[PDB]
Amino acid sequence: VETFAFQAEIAQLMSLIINTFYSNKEIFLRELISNSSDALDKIRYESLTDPSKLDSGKELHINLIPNKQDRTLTIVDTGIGMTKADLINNLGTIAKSGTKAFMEALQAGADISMIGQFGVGFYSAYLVAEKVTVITKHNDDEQYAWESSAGGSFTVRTDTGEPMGRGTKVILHLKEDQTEYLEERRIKEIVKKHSQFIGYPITLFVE
Ligand SMILES: CN(Cc1ccc(Cl)cc1)C(=O)c1cc2c(Cc3ccccc3)n[nH]c2cc1O
Repeated sequence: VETFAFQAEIAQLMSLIINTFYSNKEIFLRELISNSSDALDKIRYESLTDPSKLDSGKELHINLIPNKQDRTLTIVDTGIGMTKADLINNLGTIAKSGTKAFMEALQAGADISMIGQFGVGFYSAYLVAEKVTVITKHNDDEQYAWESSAGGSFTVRTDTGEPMGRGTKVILHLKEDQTEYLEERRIKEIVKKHSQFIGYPITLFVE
């Protein structure tokens, strides 16, 4: 298990998201689904020049899995996945410019709902989750588990859980007062409102 500090600006954006009063929390789902969609476009595109890239799974989809007992909402995709270099350094470097532009936009009167336009949409997960666990598998690498409860740090470890072939799985450990995102009618209403035109099947699992 390796522990890493977030870049100062990312830690700052996460504290802003956790501490600001903002009732329109549902926007987190559209952001996560959008990231899943981008990952699926990436593997779909790469497979046109190299079909062997689909040997770790042909089906390109998104699964929404609520679990009332564990108090979790899982977003699973069969996209390109991420390498250790994406998790640790690469994505953090890009997030720096996006974070800065977003905070600047917020000071100038922009809304938290515009987070996605700055490429930092993922951090809206902290409107509803006390902890986020990300399981990922890229064709060129091993299966990894990324994790953060904010507080300025994240961990990366090799995942010795059930293999997932290829893709990314986002496990949202919800805050006690955010259990409405475990309700079928609530998730359906959110998907229909903000994610109706995603070019991949979205299956909302029932309990
Ligand atoms: C290749 N991609 C697409 C991708 C990558 C980076 C970004 Cl910033 C956006 C999209 C994925 O595997 C991927 C990532 C994410 C994230 C962001 C993230 C969380 C923790 C650690 C790292 C990144 N949320 N939901 C996702 C779903 C995905 O399929």
